[PDB]
Amino acid sequence: SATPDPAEILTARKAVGLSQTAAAALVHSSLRTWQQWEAGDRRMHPGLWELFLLKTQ
Repeated sequence: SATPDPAEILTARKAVGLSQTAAAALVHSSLRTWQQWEAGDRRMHPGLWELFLLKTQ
């Protein structure tokens, strides 16, 4: 399963007008974790990526 690119994560969050905190809450994660995902510091678990897409579309 492919992890999303950081730019894809940011684009998907911006598409639904969510703050980083709101996105993190949607996937039961911390704000710092979402920031690390968008910075490329950590890879986003593909299941959490799927959850985010399911809950925002």
